[PDB]
Amino acid sequence: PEMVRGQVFDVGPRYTNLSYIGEGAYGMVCSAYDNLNKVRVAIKKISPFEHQTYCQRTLREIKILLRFRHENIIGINDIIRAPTIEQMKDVYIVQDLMETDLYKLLKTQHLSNDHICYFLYQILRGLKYIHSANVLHRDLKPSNLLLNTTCDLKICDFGLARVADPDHDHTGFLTEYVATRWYRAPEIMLNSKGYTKSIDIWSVGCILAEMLSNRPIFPGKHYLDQLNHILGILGSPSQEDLNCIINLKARNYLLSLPHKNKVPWNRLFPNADSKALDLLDKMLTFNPHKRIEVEQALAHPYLEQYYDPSDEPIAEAPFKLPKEKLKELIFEETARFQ
Ligand SMILES: COCCN1CCc2c(cc(-c3ccnc(Nc4ccnn4C)n3)n2C)C1=O
Repeated sequence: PEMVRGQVFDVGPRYTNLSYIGEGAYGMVCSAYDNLNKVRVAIKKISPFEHQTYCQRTLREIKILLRFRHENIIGINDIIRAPTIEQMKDVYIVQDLMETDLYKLLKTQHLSNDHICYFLYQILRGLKYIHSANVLHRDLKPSNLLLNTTCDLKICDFGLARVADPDHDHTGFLTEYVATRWYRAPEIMLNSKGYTKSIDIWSVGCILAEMLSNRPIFPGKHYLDQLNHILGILGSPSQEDLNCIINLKARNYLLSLPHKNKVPWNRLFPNADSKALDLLDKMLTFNPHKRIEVEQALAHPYLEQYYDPSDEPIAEAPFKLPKEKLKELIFEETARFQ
């Protein structure tokens, strides 16, 4: 039982010679050699069983990735677990190993426009597939985008993913959210549960902006501060934008704010490709109903060199409890790999 950073990984004997990669709230990721396929891989140790929420997230993630098969989406090579429900304390997800992630990359490397264009294309390509499956990733960020030496990109971390539920998206002002603050759409703070595809598009716009400058565009220090940052660049929402906000506390808060002017994209990104700024504007639209859709984004002039509808596949089969019972469902989903 090899140990990484005081954490025991029961992945032997197929997987030997382990190296640490990253640490999650209820899971850890390492690299390891695969003696059966003769290559290093990534292994995710998930220990969710002590909490129901963590158990919910694990089941959904496993279910989705086991259904999904796409070049721009991390798949599951294998799942390791104890032979019995009683002896199962942790679940191990084996995945292809990627050299790095976008978060790591942006910290020290300036991206060329060619790189920005290709990365963005691959994100949207993957996202087209996800959304075609009626699924929402709900946690897109640079750290969840893996890269390799040839600039191939794969979306990872489907823990907060859900089936789209447009008709059950409304909620009140300042309703608590789980996904990464800096990438939350303005509507989350005002009237949305984040059950619509537009939520993912906002996140992609934020990533694009971050690719352009190597700095997060809306770095909120707390819940409402996030909305402030967004308004600080987008400016005051139009009357039209406001008519879609019918819950009064959210509507009256916006109306209470002093008029703010829109900061021009070209002032924020003086070196940016103009077509890139045009698409950025469309992704970062305050009104989620006016926000560009994934397929629309792919057909945008900025991505003309890579756009090919025939080569941007969609899902063949879209998606239509106490902690203990969830453990049982996790057990069953993983039985195939025993
Ligand atoms: C417990 O966390 C759950 C959420 N979560 C975030 C951390 C993570 C996941 C998958 C990988 C992974 C997968 C494949 N290759 C890589 N490579 C890689 C990336 C950076 N550096 N490196 C070497 N990372 N990482 C690093 C993942 O699903």
